[PDB]
Amino acid sequence: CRLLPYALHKWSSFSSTYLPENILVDKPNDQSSRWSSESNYPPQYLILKLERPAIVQNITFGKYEKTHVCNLKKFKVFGGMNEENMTELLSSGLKNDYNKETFTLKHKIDEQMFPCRFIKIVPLLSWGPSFNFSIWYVELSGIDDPDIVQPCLNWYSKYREQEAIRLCLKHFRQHNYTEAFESLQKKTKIALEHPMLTDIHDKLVDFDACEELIEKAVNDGLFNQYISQQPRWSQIIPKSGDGEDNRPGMRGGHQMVIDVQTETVYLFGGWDGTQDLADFWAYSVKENQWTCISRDTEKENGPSARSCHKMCIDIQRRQIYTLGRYLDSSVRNSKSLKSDFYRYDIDTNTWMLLSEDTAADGGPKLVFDHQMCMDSEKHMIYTFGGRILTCSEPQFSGLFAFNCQCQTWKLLREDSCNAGPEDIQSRIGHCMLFHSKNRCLYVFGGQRSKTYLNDFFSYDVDSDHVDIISDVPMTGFTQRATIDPELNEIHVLSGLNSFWIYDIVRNSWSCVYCPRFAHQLVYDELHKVHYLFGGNPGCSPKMRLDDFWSLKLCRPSKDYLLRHCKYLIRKHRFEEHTYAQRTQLFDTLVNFFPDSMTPPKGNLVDLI
Amino acid sequence: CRLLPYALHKWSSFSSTYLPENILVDKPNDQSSRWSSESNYPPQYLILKLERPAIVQNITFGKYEKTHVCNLKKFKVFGGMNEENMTELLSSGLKNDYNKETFTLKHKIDEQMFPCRFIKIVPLLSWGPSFNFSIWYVELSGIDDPDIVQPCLNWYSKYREQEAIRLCLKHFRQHNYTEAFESLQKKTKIALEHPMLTDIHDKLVFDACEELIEKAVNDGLFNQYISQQPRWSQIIPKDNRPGMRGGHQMVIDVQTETVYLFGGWDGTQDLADFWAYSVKENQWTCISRDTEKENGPSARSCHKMCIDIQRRQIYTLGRYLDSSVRNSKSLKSDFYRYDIDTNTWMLLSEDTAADGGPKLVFDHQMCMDSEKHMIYTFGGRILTCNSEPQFSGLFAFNCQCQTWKLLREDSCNAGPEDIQSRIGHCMLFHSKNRCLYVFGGQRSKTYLNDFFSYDVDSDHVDIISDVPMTGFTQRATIDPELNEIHVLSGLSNSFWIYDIVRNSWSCVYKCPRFAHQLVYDELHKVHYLFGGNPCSPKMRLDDFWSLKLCRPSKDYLLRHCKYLIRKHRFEEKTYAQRTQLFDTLVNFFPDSMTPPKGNLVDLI
Repeated sequence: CRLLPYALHKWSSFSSTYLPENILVDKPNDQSSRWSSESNYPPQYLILKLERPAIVQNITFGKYEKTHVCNLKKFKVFGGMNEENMTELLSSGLKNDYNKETFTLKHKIDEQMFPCRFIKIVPLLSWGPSFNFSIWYVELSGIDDPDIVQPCLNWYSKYREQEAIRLCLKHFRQHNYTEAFESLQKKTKIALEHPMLTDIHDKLVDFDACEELIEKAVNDGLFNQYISQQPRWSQIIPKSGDGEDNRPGMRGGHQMVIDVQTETVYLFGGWDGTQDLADFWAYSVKENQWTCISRDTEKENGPSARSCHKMCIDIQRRQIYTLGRYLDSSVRNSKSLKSDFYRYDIDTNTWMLLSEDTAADGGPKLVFDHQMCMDSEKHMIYTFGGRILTCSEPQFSGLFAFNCQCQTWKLLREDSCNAGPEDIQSRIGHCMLFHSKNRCLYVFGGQRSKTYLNDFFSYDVDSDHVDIISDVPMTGFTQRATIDPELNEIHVLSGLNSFWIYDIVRNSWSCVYCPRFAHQLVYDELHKVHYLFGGNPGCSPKMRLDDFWSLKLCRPSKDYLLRHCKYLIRKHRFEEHTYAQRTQLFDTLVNFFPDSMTPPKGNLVDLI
Repeated sequence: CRLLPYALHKWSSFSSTYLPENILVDKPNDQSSRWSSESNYPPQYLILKLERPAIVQNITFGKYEKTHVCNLKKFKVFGGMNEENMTELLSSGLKNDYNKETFTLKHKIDEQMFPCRFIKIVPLLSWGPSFNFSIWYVELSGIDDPDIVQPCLNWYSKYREQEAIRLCLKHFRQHNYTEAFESLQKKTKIALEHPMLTDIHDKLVFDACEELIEKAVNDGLFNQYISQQPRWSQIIPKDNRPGMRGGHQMVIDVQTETVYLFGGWDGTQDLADFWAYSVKENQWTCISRDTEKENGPSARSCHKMCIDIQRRQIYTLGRYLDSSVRNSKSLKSDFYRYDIDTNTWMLLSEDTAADGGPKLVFDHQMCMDSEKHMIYTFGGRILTCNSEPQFSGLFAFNCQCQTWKLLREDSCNAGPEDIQSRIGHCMLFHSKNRCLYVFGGQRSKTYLNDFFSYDVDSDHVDIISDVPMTGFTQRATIDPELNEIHVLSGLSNSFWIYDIVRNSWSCVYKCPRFAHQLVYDELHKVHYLFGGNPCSPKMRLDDFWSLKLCRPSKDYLLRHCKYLIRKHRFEEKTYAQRTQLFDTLVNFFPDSMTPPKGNLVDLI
């Protein structure tokens, strides 16, 4: 990080006694030792040239002894080996104080360092809006050693040459001027694309056999990304005083999870606005019939009436684990605050008290509005967040973990708000989902003491490492989330109903779309169906609703894409310069594959 | 200055291994080398104790090697030699950046230096509201040499003792416990009241006593009290009346007690009518229907002009011309002079630009100084025949030598003695200070909220500011007698006053119009508002008002004091009533001359 000497290459404009060269001297005790633009307008750039090309990492700015209006409230910096090929590096803003601020300029693209020779500083807005821009002293720091600058420049030149070679090869294939060009590209053995596309190209040179290759693409889910680049609402009517007796009653804040393997859903607990509910009901996806497992599980040695609790299920063990009970000061007491934890078997239909109090066994205390997720592999029930109920400063439980194979509790992380190297901040009202495919416990949302937290991070269950993703979609009063391991996505529905989705690999949120509050949402990835039940409508203060809504994803299934490709192939097969026309279908099909392995998306004719 | 050694004294709370002692050592490479509050609640602070008492000037805050959420988005600093009582010194917020910062703590009362021994840092908000506060490294800089700190302590202790003795003497004289209490003052050689106040109190302790305070009141020492202490009156003329017009100009002669109006745009066409309305006669007398017929200017609007009381002469310069009629020959910077005494016009200069004066400008400002007979013109966007707009800078024309001189050219680089040209601003000449106060204005659609002053003799510019904001059609005028700048704004009616002595903006009286003309009077205190259109383009408002300020006056205050004295004398026909009356009257005197406020019993 040695200092990089520089010389004033060019100046858009300057004022009297404020020549640009004055930026070469760090004299804070002199107001005349600064550059000053002729006028405050967009074209006020300043191009500095380095003695030799270097990787500029940080730029240090100096200010007057006191606050000055002409200080750059907003500015931008560009770097380029040539005066024309300028790429932005920083768009921050200087302080109005006299502190010598140093900023870090973008000097790495795709985790590859890139050098620069010309640095263009373009002020955007002075602190004094009507005043001219001014720079007092700029110091450039970076790696000026040729042994470190030449290799990266050579690497970038080779990358550009490879890109040009790929573009020319694709152009030749499109025009099919001559196959010898391939041999010309084979001399370097650096232009060949992925063999997956090579098989299709060879098939082009067979017409009907390519479907087999497409099947492989379906097997590996290559088109999934394309599917991610691409809803249906349905209010289910229960199958036939049976208007409400055949279906669960109106409730809010209940719990429910969907059994993907059994294609069934379960509904327990809830609040109807008048009295807490303890009924347990089941629903089938194969029909609209609703069945009541038990109108009151309390008499069945099961959980009593409760609201704002949590419950998860394990498909492999076909188990249901429930924890949490929201209460009130009038109800809270020594024995009413015990962190009861219950386990239930669907095959045997037996309710038993797994633990009278988790806190006694070292587990989490009685927490309401917490989050729970059971690992599909190790059957570990991780519980996170939720204000601890007590009869003072609010307390939030940390990230615990339960052992289904050993019936033991442990504390993975505490409620540490100091933002340590590996620290997790407990919160309430958040959405936490265990991505089994990636094996990461993602979590977002929540309200730390009604602060409306928006931080998003992922924690590894096995590596015991927490990775911060964002110190994010729109925030609502109540939000529910569901996981899509097969598509590696998270679908979030906000309450009083915005719907947002994003891809784990891409890490880019987006919005893709019945007012319900404190409702319940479950999701089936194999069927690609979200079920939204219950909630609170939001004239009187107290209401209740019993909604039966289902949402089907708008994305096309892999089978649908395969059928479309087969139909496209058959369209040309029925009809059967000809090779060029036939290549259109192959080019269209190649678009379905991910861009990572696909050839360049640009054409030389378009570029020219 | 130099680094001031210090050690941890107290901490409200600390989380885990992040002990407060880590604040001592700077180490951005280590995250643990920091302090972190147990939680984010109002009672979260830290206290640092210096090795010995010292005058801390600046505090240096360290940072982590990378941006951190726990960084103090907002915080406060207090200083005090006893942790029991502390006084705030800084209130700012660290930026979420890895670069070390330093701030200047408020450690000065007037020109004095206040030393401290205990420094309390209380974080308020973190960049992540959920996350708790955390401080990485703090370094205290200042003067710790005893040769400087000790005299400051001696002075501050002496001042505290002086205040205490003044208060006790005030209590004694209020209660008249003893007549020898003045000996205590003799110990300090300082009296709780000024010599005039002491003499008045001795005399009063009423026919002749009244004159003693009357002389002081006539001395003008009560101006501050009067300032420390609304009367719209639409006046109609006694055929002989003006017409609807916007952008006109008008001036007031207090000695002649009249208002001269000229110019204006009535929507259909420009105007050249010159009228002279006499307040005493309430007659809107007509001077001319076309000044050009009398060797005057043409019919144009959006111009400026000043009035010379000692000469009864009007100088007019600058006019607004449409872009279509904008021609090089037609855009000459005209400059005319009118002799109201003889009612004869004269052309000072057909084109002041050639003579060295400002080019043709509109929406500029002008003022006059009869002491030197110097006319100063500032602001105004220069008109050019059909680029970046150019604004004329400060100028100065010799009313006697007939010569144009430039004082400060348009300089937007914010130099030590640079004045930024602007349009729509308010520039006023303070004769008592022989200076020009400039506030408000707009520059290339960017509203200017900077207030400054420029001495016409010392040629020195003093910036007074970097709360009327974005106030279009703001017309202001100065009152040297009251030393107050009164401003009235309008839509693109809010009214404001500015006290120069205390440098304070006060809100008073919080018809709708714009581009109106206002004239202020300092002798009769009668201010007239005319013109200003407010919807249709041809709509205009030409109602004539007699705006006035509803507040006491020096004569009114003197009359009230005399009435109170007469009432007290009549009541006279325990003598604490006279003391109470004297104390009540003392409130009229300024704070500096007045004795300490309050009473000892109020604190005991």
